[PDB]
Formats: sequence, structure tokens, C-alpha cells
Amino acid sequence: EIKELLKLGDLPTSGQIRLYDGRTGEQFERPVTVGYMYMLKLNHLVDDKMHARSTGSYSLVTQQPLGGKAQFGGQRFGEMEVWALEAYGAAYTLQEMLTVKSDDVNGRTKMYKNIVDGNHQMEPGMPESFNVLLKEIRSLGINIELEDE
Amino acid sequence: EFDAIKIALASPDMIRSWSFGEVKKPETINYRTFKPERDGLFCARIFGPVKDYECLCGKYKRLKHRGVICEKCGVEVTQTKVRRERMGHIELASPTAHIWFLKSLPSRIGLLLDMPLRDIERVLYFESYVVIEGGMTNLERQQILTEEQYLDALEEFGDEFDAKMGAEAIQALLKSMDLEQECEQLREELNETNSETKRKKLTKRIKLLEAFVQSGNKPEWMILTVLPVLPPDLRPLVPLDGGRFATSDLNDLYRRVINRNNRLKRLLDLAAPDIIVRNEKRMLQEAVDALLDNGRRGRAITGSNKRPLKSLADMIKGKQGRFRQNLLGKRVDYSGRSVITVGPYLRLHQCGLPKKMALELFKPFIYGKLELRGLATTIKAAKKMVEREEAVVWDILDEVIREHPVLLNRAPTLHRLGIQAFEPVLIEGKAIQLHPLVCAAYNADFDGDQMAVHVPLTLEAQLEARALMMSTNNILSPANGEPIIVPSQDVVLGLYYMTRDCVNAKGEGMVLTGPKEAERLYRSGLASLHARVKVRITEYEKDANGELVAKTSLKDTTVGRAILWMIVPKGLPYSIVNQALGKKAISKMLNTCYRILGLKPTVIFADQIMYTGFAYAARSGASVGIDDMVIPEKKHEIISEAEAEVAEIQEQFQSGLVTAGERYNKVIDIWAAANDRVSKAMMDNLQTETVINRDGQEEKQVSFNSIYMMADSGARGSAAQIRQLAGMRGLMAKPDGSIIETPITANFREGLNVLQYFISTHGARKGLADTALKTANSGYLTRRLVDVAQDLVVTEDDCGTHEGIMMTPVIEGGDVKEPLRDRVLGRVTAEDVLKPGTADILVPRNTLLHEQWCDLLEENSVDAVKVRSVVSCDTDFGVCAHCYGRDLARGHIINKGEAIGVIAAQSIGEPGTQLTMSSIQVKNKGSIKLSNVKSVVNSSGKLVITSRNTELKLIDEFGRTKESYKVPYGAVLAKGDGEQVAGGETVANWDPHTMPVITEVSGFVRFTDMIDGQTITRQTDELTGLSSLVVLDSAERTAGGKDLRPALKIVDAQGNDVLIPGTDMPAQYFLPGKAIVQLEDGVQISSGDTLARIPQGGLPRVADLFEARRPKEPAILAEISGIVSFGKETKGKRRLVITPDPYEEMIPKWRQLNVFEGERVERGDVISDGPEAPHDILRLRGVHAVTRYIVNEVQDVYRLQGVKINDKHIEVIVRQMLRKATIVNAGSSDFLEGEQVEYSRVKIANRELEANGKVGATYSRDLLGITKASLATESFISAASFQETTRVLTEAAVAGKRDELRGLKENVIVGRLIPAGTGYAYHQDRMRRR
Amino acid sequence: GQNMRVAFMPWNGYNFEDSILVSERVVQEDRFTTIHIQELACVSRDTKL
Amino acid sequence: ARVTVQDAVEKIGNRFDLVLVAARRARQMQVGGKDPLVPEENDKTTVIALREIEEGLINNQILDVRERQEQQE
Amino acid sequence: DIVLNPLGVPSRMNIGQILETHLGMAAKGIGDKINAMLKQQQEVAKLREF
DNA sequence: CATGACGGCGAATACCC
RNA sequence: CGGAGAGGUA
DNA sequence: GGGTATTCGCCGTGTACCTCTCCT
Ligand SMILES: Nc1nc2c(ncn2[C@@H]2O[C@H](COP(=O)(O)OP(=O)(O)O)[C@@H](OP(=O)(O)OP(=O)(O)O)[C@H]2O)c(=O)[nH]1
Ligand SMILES: [Mg+2]
Ligand SMILES: [Mg+2]
Ligand code: NA
Ligand SMILES: [Zn+2]
Ligand SMILES: [Zn+2]
Repeated sequence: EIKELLKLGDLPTSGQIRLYDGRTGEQFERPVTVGYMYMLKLNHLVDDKMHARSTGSYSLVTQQPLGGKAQFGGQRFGEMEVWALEAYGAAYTLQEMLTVKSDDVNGRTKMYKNIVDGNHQMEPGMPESFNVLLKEIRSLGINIELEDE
Repeated sequence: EFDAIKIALASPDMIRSWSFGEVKKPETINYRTFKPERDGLFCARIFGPVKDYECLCGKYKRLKHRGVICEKCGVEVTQTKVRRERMGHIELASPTAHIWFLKSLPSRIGLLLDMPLRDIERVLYFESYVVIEGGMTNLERQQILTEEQYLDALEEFGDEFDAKMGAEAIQALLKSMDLEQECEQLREELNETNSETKRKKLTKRIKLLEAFVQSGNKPEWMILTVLPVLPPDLRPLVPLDGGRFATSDLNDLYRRVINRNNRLKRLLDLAAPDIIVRNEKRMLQEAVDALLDNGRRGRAITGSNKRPLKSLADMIKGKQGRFRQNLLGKRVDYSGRSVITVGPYLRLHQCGLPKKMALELFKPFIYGKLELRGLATTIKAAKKMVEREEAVVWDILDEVIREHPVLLNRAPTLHRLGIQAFEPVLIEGKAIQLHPLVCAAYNADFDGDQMAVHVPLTLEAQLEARALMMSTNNILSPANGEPIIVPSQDVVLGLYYMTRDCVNAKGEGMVLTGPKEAERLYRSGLASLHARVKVRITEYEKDANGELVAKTSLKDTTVGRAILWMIVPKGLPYSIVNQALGKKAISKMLNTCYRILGLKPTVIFADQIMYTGFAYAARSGASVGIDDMVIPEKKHEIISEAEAEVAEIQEQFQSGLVTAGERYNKVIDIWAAANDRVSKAMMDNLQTETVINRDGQEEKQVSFNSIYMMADSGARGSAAQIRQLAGMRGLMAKPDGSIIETPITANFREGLNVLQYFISTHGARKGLADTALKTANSGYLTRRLVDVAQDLVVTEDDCGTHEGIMMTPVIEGGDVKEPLRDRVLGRVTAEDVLKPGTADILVPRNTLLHEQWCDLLEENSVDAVKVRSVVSCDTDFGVCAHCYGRDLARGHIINKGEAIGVIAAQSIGEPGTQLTMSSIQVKNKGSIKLSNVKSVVNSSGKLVITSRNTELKLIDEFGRTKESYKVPYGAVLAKGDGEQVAGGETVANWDPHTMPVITEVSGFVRFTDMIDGQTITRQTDELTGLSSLVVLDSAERTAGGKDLRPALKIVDAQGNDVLIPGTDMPAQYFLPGKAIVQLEDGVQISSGDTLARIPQGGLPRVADLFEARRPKEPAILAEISGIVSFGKETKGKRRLVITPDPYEEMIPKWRQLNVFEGERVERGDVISDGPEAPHDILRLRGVHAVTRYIVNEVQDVYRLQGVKINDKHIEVIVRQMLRKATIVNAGSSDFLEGEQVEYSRVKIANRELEANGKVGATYSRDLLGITKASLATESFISAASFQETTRVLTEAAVAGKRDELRGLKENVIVGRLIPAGTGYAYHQDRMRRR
Repeated sequence: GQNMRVAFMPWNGYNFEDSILVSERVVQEDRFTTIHIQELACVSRDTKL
Repeated sequence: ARVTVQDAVEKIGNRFDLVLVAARRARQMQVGGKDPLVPEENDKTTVIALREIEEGLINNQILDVRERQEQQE
Repeated sequence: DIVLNPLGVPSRMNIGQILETHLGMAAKGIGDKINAMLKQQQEVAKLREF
């Protein structure tokens, strides 16, 4: 029936026609299926999804960057990302992920100033999340502490 | 700043020392204002000023004023951040028990006191009494007195002793127990005890007591008299629309604790009646343990909504806990994300970055460059220029990112290559452009996928991105060493189309000066792309010294192949392109380029291949139409014939000639055959086309059908998909898994009917739900593997070990599952590999087997190579580079500092989602070899087999075995040892329903100790009528027969007994039940006959293997070699005591036994059939045996799905599974006998003792599951961050554990450089300075 | 949605891995231009000060 | 250097050690004011350091020798 | 208007998109004739017949 | 109160001497 | 901005 | 008093991202 309707419109019954390349005018070597398809634009626009952050607001308890495009948050570098960094042996990249790009308050300030100064060097410190963990364990009536140097 | 983390119990004095003040009020803040109430949870004089340098009343508001404690409000002028560091304390009116040290099994209080947890729960929660220091009365020091008996005892005698209830009594009992003398009492009682259950229970308590004795912890500290309070800034109040606050879920528990403490205090001074005071004490106790661990015991205290309140323990455990959500992973700055689109113009090292994303990401760099050239005097000026997006800002952005790599990531990050580095190129729009060739590495496509981008800030991070993570440096899979950047889909289609040949294409027979003339002719339309022509081709070959010698020759090729030759770098033969190039051919070409020329020419070649493939796929005009799905014209008659056949079978069933089950089986077989016929006809018609030759003659050629070209090239599709499109869909399965009788005869071109479509939805839904529910299991297995292997790092170049594992080709019998080449490629030999001369050394002791060495080994017909393994590596705290071998991704020997454990875990985990939860015949020419076999006289002259375990090898002339079969007992070979076989003959036959007791020497069998009617019975089956004898089972028999065991001796005409020569015992055979004596008494039994008849895988399998889970019916093995003595038989379970000093064993009687009562089995021999437990394999046959077993079993599952994973990763996991050892003999070492410790500790202690010349301790290696091994690691930090945080932390606090920051997870948590890769040297410098 | 004149062929990698190549005429004719309405709220409340 | 570090890797012998040496040299050129030993073809300090390493001009021993000479003169 | 990759059809086995495409072409063809008959101002009888 | 999950594992219980 | 519930994308 | 089969309570169950309402 489709081929009959194609015949009625004086169109090839195979549904394939000869196409030419607009760039060169050269004929494409084989017949190309050309027709009409009903296409939908889904509610997944790149306008709503594109997001980037250099610096911004940080969480209250942990000093890590906020989450979500609506909050201008940073991307989460989760456990498997850390596993990938460990498998590469990229220890400095991992350290800057953990400290100067996250809850190392002093480290991130020094990093920003150094980048403005043109000195691409970090001075990482203790992430605040570790201190929060220590305080939480201490609140459970457990004495956890760091030893000497 | 620190080298370790110390954990222990917190004394009340320690808790007070932490605290800065006491919280007495249960209110948080006055919500009319925003001020916190005095002495509340957010009080300012205790925790610190709310504002920076601003005391609460507000007098002192300056940096000058810092350090002065305001005497009006009481708030010290200082940084407000002290509010997240200063802790509070709550003085509890009554002592309270800590739930972690009570409920977390094993109960530390209960084990420390030997009163059961039930009694402690009743007493603490005010349901009973305990007597403390009874004295001269009959009451003990731990006896439970019920409320009804308390006053009865008080009236009987109520003054000389003491009895109490609640947490005060438990604290008194914990404080009135002397640790050391009780340890001595328990240690001596461990000697004078007869119960081995009792000795385990006592040693558990002894181990707990030693924990409290070696550390500074005191038992009474497990009862909380002072309750610490978290700093208020760690428990903030989130404003909702300003006016109102949401439930903090943590301040509420604190409020309840304070309320109940205040009530108990105001009743304590009141001297209220004891019943209500006890009730308030109990309520304060549940308030406290709800604050600590809400829901651990009893009902979970609930907030405003039915959702349980989130306690302090919840803060630190689980997926949302501190460890996994904020320490092992965290949100980062200088990051973004966007939808990915294909960039076909990109070079392998480049990505397409939107310029808006780049402007935001590199913003501080832009500010710095703006300041550098004076365009922005201040920070705000630069910010305004960037916000306005001036032209000079874009020029600066172009300058900054020129060679600053960025990291692109796609979740889930299954392997390290899920994050790769690329040079960004500014593009318009908002979508990130991705290079096609890396998509396979990312498992990325362009149907909605999004990717995250990260900016490496420091020079170290930028250089790590460039040298370690750039896509051009990571073109090989770390799992198997194979390239990852093989072209796919349209690139493969383009290369295949341009390298195809056509019989009568335009320009055929032309002779061309070279590829340039071919390109000129094709572009000018004078020659077809598939024309068979002669082309002068100059190719290059590397000589001995590595120079490219050029040879020019005339090649019979096609125009397209000559055109493609221009992008082939010098050094590759022309034969690599002189063929129709499919996916595998292109991958092989890339492999050859990498092997011959290196990395950079390979990257350039891959990019050129992708460009050419895109261009010529576009030029081909390859399409897809309904006509391309050619349905064979014989399909309808094949379907009609199958329908007639199944109708005939149905008629036979209606006539009773066949039953229902065999009718169903026959119909299924007929429909399967019809599906095969339809598929064959469709493929035959689709794969070939006719064409006019140079002369007017018909010729057959490979079809140019678009669907066939896509499938044959390997770009897209397969045989199954083609037959679903143009053949028939085939047989489908019901939801329960049974195959539907009527298949779907239609294909997708014809279209299904309602019934067929509904039937297919069953399988579609099953597959989709299977993927959805298997991804979680795969992720869990990957995480467990990562933990068990996280700390394993290559720490040495060569440990000097001589031990290794013996690598042979994997052969299951009748096929080569896996060649020796792939199992030794990139390995380091553990010993010398000889030539067949047996004297000339082919491969020395320390060679890294690259491609040339493996070529030499396979050319000299090498059967097995001993190679070093990480399992047998002598290196402590890691492995050496030599035992690990080649770095698969890099292609050379593994460097020091590589985190091979994480690499192995990812390599195994990544294909996890691809996983889906009679008589022998030689089939090829070759000589026959039997091992563990004996030659005996036979009735027909063909040898029987007698050994318990017998295997057959087929060695194909040259000396390499090709097939290996298992020969069960009583299997008579149809040929002899060392006999050539043409191939396809039954080598050996045996009846699976009969288990004989064959005797080597002929003679009359005498029924010794045999009683007729009690242990043997006569039947006469009506079909035969023979007086057959059956031995009644040792339990199923009569009472009288139970006393006597069956026995058959061998006598002959002479009268004496002829027995197995070389032994001292007469030949006696026992038939303990289920045995069929077919022959009569006194009958000559010729050798080679029967005497009695005795009848007779996916991801979860991998997880079970890596968890070392015991099978349901494990195969029983011999603990020590020797003759088996079945002293106890039947009696519920037969007890076999073997004899080498004889040792008894307990075995269920309902299990089949391969061994016989007079069989001398060796250690590790299969006594009974069933899946072998890996623990038994390790215990009896050694570390190498269990390693080989785990490797083979895992690789079976992975090969079934076509997944290629190098064995070394599984060996890394096994080595991590084998870290523990149990002390068998203490010797002179400090280890307690029978305890479990680290195998490396034992190695070091034994080495130092042998250096001193003393005797070292002996040990048994322990095989632990990956979860158990991870939880049993020395570092409590890693175990707590993994799983069971409450239990792990409780163990660490009770034992006063100390964690040296030695592993990867530990250093990640504290934000230090990991002791691997670029940080490794740093840690070395840290270690050598101490 | 919209009726699109579609051709089935590879085009220089721009349709690789389910990617779609769209003519600028589709953009010019506003075939898939869509209207999105966003509601922003400004709330003046009663502060302590 | 830029696309691949194979030459630099084989000069250093260890890829992580190569990263460390290149970082030290790049910090010398970026912050310490040192001058490149190779022509500056619009490369960054990291890539310039990698180019110097792959040509044998810069390694750990050379950097240590130059540091000692700089601080002793 | 849009170029779709043929290679996403065979393994996906969503052949309807091909048939619809063919049918879509046929549909447009009918319109392409009617539009022509409307542009030439043909008789109402001619449009009736077609 | 919710009453649709289940497999693995270790401590406790009971049963059988 | 924390939590809960619901839905969705890969 | 003691060894062993059965029971009961706890532990765990993929990553990243996006939208909405509602919450002392
Ligand atoms: N991936 C890929 N790369 C290509 C291709 N063609 C050329 N390249 C490489 O890209 C690099 C940049 O090219 P240049 O011509 O130097 O560009 P530039 O002006 O931006 O510096 C060159 O390597 P280089 O900077 O000299 O690198 P290296 O040799 O130092 O590693 C070049 O060899 C290709 O098809 N694919
Ligand atoms: Mg996708
Ligand atoms: Mg250049
Ligand atoms: Na170069
Ligand atoms: Zn004040
Ligand atoms: Zn070693």
C-alpha cells in the first residue's frame, strides 16, 4: 500500500532517491532513503543543562561547594572519580580535588590568589569535612585525635 | 603536622577537657529574635560569638578588642568560626550506657562481664536488678533479681550485700572488676577446660580483656556520665522563608536529652518516690541512645513526619554518611557539565569546550592575565570586563587555555579511562564536543549523554593530565592491553566500502602510477572506488637496525585501497589495506601500527582513519530502506513445512503415540530447525549478488546490500538482528523462562501481530529489568573489589623471589579456551624456559615476555611456562614490578608507585553489567597419553582404569597437548596408551549408572562376612527372572544386618587368595549398600567387567568466588594422606578416620563416596563429588592451587560473555584475599598461638628471628572474602569508611587502635597525597625522614 | 512535533552515535522554536530591623 | 611532548618521576624567572619543560646540579 | 531538513521509523501534487478526481 | 503503626546426647 | 539552604 | 555439661545530573 501511494505521487517505490552533496555537487554513490519523519523536540534543552562554576558559595557544615545548577554549585567528584584518579596515579590532581577545589578554606583562598598571581601552585591543608567527622565522632563519646608530627 | 590517627574511649575528664561550657537549657534560639538563648544548644558564651569579633550584647566590635572576654554577656571576642570547633558537655544526672558498646554485636559490656545481653538490657532499661559485691551471702556478683524477688531478698537479708539496677549498677560492676587478675583467671581456665566451644568463648573474652589492658581505656568509661555536645555550627538551623525553621533532626534529640536530664535532676533533689525516678532514668537512657544511635534498639524515635530522626551515628555511616559523601568524594570548584555532541574534526587529544563554560571555568586565570597587561587595575575591574565579555577578554581566554588540559568525565566512572584529559578548543554553542574514538572508552554516545569538565589548576595537575590522563597517552585498555580507539560504526563502514571490490566497476584493468593517480581518477569520476586495478605501491619495512627499507612493486588492488594507502604511515605492509577492511581488520591495522611505529604515529593514523571513514561513508550514500530487508522467498514454504510437521506430531499425541513432554520437545526442536533453515536461506540470499562480468557473463560477488554491508563490516548489527529484521524472530520465552511452543514466524519488516508482539514484550521487559537490577550488584561488587585492593601499590623493582605460577593453555577438552600466548604475554618468567633440546635455554630467568618472546615460545612448541605472580611475590606492603609484569595500558613493565589494586578492581568491575546472572571422543589427530594410570590384564585386552583421578591428554605430534579429558573409575578405553588417532572415534566408554568394584585378577568371588537375607537380598524382576542380589544399605537394612559390613574376597581354583602384588593386606572389597550383585556365587570374574551397580554462572558467581563463599554441598577432601579407615559408618553420618597418626572426620551418610574402605588416597584427593570450597583448596593444595582455581572460575564466567580480562588482576584480588595468617605454633615469636594476624607481620618476625638464628613461628594462610578482608584490614579508617562503621569504630575505640596513614583511602580522607603515582616519592621522602 | 524531510545517510561524522544533523532552514523556519514561561517571585517580608 | 610523552617518559624512565621533574622545571620557568632551554614556540611552561626533558636538556640530576651551582655562586 | 544515521536502525530494530519515512514521503507526494494543482488553478473536478 | 526482600553471617538457642 | 516525597535523564 | 543443627538479629544492596512540592 505504501508503494502504491508512492506510485500515486510519482515517487520511487523503494523510497530511495538520488542525493547530491551540497558541498561539491557530487552525486552520492548509492540511493538514499529520503522521506518525512515526525520529529519531537524533547524537554532536555542544552540551555537548561549547560553549567559551569569556578568559585561560588559553600555548604554550612562541610565547606564543600554547593550542589546543583540552580545554586550555581560545583560538580561532585565522587568515589569512582577518586578511584579513576588513583588508578592514573595523578596524586596532585586528586589532592587539589580534595582540598583546594573543595573544603580546604585556607587552601582554596591561597589557590585563588596564586592563580590571580600567575603561580599555579597549591598549599593544601586539612579539609573541613575531616574536622567535622572528628567532632562528630567525639560527640559519640569516642576520643579520636591526630598524633604528633 | 601528623603521622597517625589515634582512637580510644573518651573518659569523662577527657570529654570535659574538650568542652568549653555546659549546656543546661533545652532551647536552641528565641525565634522572635534571631539571638540564641543563654546556656542553650546555640549558646554564645560556651561555643563562641555568632558574629565575627562581635560579642552577643555587642559592646566589643573590633579586631583590637579580640582576646578580651566580655564581662556583660560572657562571650569572648574572637572569630565566629570557633562555633564549629568548640564542643559542649552535658552533666548527666544519672550514669547512662553507651548504645554502641551495648547493642553493637558482640556486646562489649556483655562479653566483658559474661552476663547475657538480655539481662543487661533488662537491668539498664529497669526490668531487673543485679547484685554487686554480695559478700558472704549465696547471691553471686552477677545474679539477676526480679522486681518481685528484690524485696523478698531484702526482707530475707537486705543489708550486708548491695543490689542496684539501671546504668549505675552496670557502671559499678564495670568499675569493681579487676582486669589483670581476671585475665589470669580466664587464661588458666582456658587450660583446665574440656569444651572446645568453651575455649573459643573464653578466648574471645581474653582477647577483649587484653584490649582494655594494653590501652588506656577503662571499662567504666563505656557508661556515659558526661555527654559531649557537637558544636552548633555543625548542626545549623536552616531558615525556611525566613520566619520559620525546618527540623534539624539533631538538635531535637539533644533537646530531649536535656529535657529528661533536667527532669531527673529536679526529681533527684526532690527525693521523689523511686518508681517515677526510675522511669525518668529509663527515659533519659532511651533519649541518650536515641541521640547516639536512633533506632539501633527498639522503636525508631520519630519526628513531626513519620520519617525516623537522623542520629549522630547516621551522620558518619552509610552512603549519605560523612565518609562516603564528604571524604571519599566531594563536590569541587572549577567544574562544569554539559551535553556532549560529536566532534568529527577533532584530533584525539582535543575536545570541544563551549566558550561560555571556558570563560566561567578559567575565570581567575582571566583575572590574572587582565592584571598582568594592565587592562584591569583592581579585582572589580577585571570582574566587570569578564561580565561584559569584551573582545580582549576572549583573546585572553584563548591565550590561557592554549595548552591547559581539561578533564572530561562521564558517569558512571567504571574505569580510570572514564576520566580523560583533552586540550580544549573554544566552540560556539553550549554543548561539549567529544572525539568519536574515545566514546568507547567512556561508553558514551550522543542520545542525551552529559559530561563533566574539570580544570587542573596547578602545574603538577596540568602535567599529570597531559602525561597520565591525555587520551593520546591512554589508547590501550588497562584490563587486557588491547587498543580502545578502534574505529566503530560509520568509520568502519566507510573504510569497508572504500576497500570493497566490485567485479565490473568503472576503471577496472587500469594500471596506475600510485595512490595519487587513484585519488585523481576517483575524484574526477573516471574510475570507480571498487575497481580492480594495478597500482605501483612503494612500501617500507624496518630492517635489523631499524631503518625503513623501501620496496616498490606492482600490486593487484582496488582504487579505494590505494587511496587509503596514503594515510598509512611508513613501515606497515601494503597487505594490511589490500582487503575489505572490517572492524577487526581496522583494529588489527591499528595494532600493527602501534607495534611497529609507536604511540604518536598510531594516534595520527587513528585520526586519519577516522577522517577517511567519515568522508567515504558520507560519499558512499549508504542508506537503509524497507527493500534492504530482503526476506527469502523460501521462508513461507519452510514455515508451512514446519507447521505440517508440528501438526503431525500433534496428531501423534492425539493418538497417544507420544506423550505431552516429548511432544513439546519435538515441536520445539522442529521450530528451532525451521528457524535455522529460514536464517540460512535469508543469509544466503542476502550475502551474494549477481553481476555482469567484463564479458557478458554472470558472476557472483559479495552483496552491496546496505544492511549486509553494515553487518559484514562489523559497523552495526549481527546475524541475530538481521534474522529478526528479515527472517523470523524465533522462539520466545515465558516470564518464568519456559520456551513458548509457537515461535514468532514474522519478522520486523512484515510486522508482528498483537499476540506475537505481546509475547515479545515478555523478553523485552525481562531484559530491561535485568539490566536495571544488575547495575546495582555490579556497582557493589566493584566497590568491594576497590576496597579490598585499594592499598596495593607496586613498591619494589624486584623482590628476588623464585616462586611462580605454572601457566598452561586453558583447555576444557575438545577446544582451546585460551592460548598460552595471552596468558604469558607481558609476564616475567619465574624460571628458565628450555628448548626441546632440554639443555638450551630459550628464555632466561628474568625475561619480560613481549610479542617477540611469545612468538619464539609458540614457534618452539612450549607447553607450560613458570611466571612470577603478585600472589607469590615476597614484597611486603605491596608487590614488586617484576612479579606484576607489563603495564597493560602503557605496554612496558609496570612502574613503581602504580596503584595496581585499584586498576585490577576497575578492570574486573567494569564488564560486570555485561554479565548475565557418557563416553569420550577425540576430534583431531594426535597421540594419546594417560597419566596416573596402570596397565592390567583384561578379558578383551583393553585397559581398564582404577585410579580415583585419571585424565587423558591428546598431544598433537609436535609435543603440545591439545585436548584433556576426565576418565572416571571403571572406564575402559577403546584403544591403548601412546596410540595415534585419526579423529572422531570413541576413545573410552563407561556406564554412568553403574559403579563397579573391578578386580585385576580373575577368580571366584567369595562372599566373606556376607549373610543372606540381612545384608544381601534376592529379587527376580519379571522381565528377566534372574536371582539378582542387592546389598541393603547400611541403614536401610535390618537390625541384624547392621552389625555386619559387606565384604567380597577373591579366591580361585587353587583355593588361596591372589591379591595386588606389593602389599601385605589381602584384597578385600566392600559394597556398603545400593550395590547390585548380578552374578551368582563362585563365578570366575575376568578383569574388565562390572560387579555392582551404583547410580551416578554470571555476576553472582563472580561475587561468590570473590567472597570465598562455601558451596552448599562442598566436595569432601582428605586432610592428610593415608589409608581411609571408616571406624564409624551410617549412624546418621558416617565418621571416617584416615591413617597416614590417624585422624577422625565427620561426613554425612547421604553423600556419595568415590573412595572405598581399602583405598589409600592422597592429601587433597576428591573423597566426594561437588563444588570445591576455595578454603579447602588453600588449606590442602596450597596458595597456588586456590589462586589458579579462582582465576579459572572467574575467567570461565568472563569468557562465556566474551569479556577479556588479564589474569593478573584476579591474582591481585586473590593476593588481597590472602593477607591473613593464623598462628599454628607460637615458637619464639610474640604472637599468641591460634590468633589471626597479618601475613606480612609474620614474614617480618620470622625473618628477624632467623637473622638472630632463633626458630620462627609457623602459620596457616587464611582465605577471606573481599568484604571480610576489607573489614579486617589494619587501618580502622578504611574499614569504617567502607562498611559497618559503627562496629568498626567500636572495635577501634575499645582496642585503642592507631591508624598510620599508609593506604590510598586513608590519605584521600585526610586530603593528603596518596602513596601512589606522582605522590609515591613524596611518601617515600616522608618515610625516609623518620 | 514537526514533519521533517529526513535522509538516511552518514554525513561526515555529524550523525555518529545517534547524533543528528539539522539544516539551517529548520532554524530559520522556527520549526522547533518553543516558548518557555518562567515565574519569578519577589517577596517583601517583615525583617527584625 | 605535547601529544605524547613517550620520549620524555623514556628519558626519565618513570612516568610519575617525569611528571615531578617537569613540574619542578615548569615552576622554575613560571615563577623562578628561569629561561627556556628550547625555543619558545608559544608553548606553556609545562610543555616547554616536557620538550626540554625529551631532548635530554633537563632531568633531576641536571636540575640538582643547577640548583647547587645557583646557590653556591 | 535532517540527516539521520542509517546505522542506528539495524541493531535497534525499530524499522517503523523507516516505514513511516517511506509513508511520510508518499504523504508529502500527494500534497506535492495537490499544491501543484492549487498553484496552476486547476478545475475543481481535477482536484476531486485526484 | 506496616503487614510485597532477601542472601550472608555470626551470636544465641535448643536439641540431643 | 538541610531534609523528605515524587518524577525524569545517561 | 558439652557439640552441633536451628534460629534471630544485623549488614549490605550503582554513579552523576535535572525538575517540582512540602517541612516548628
Ligand atoms: N592527535 C593528532 N595529532 C596530530 C594530528 N596531526 C598532527 N598532530 C599533532 O598535533 C600537534 C600540534 O600540531 P602543531 O602543528 O604543532 O600545532 P600548533 O601550531 O598549535 O603548535 C603536533 O604534535 P607536536 O605538538 O609536535 O607533539 P609531540 O610530537 O611533541 O607530542 C602534530 O604532530 C592528528 O591527525 N591527530
Ligand atoms: Mg546514551
Ligand atoms: Mg607546535
Ligand atoms: Na615532536
Ligand atoms: Zn558582651
Ligand atoms: Zn616480587
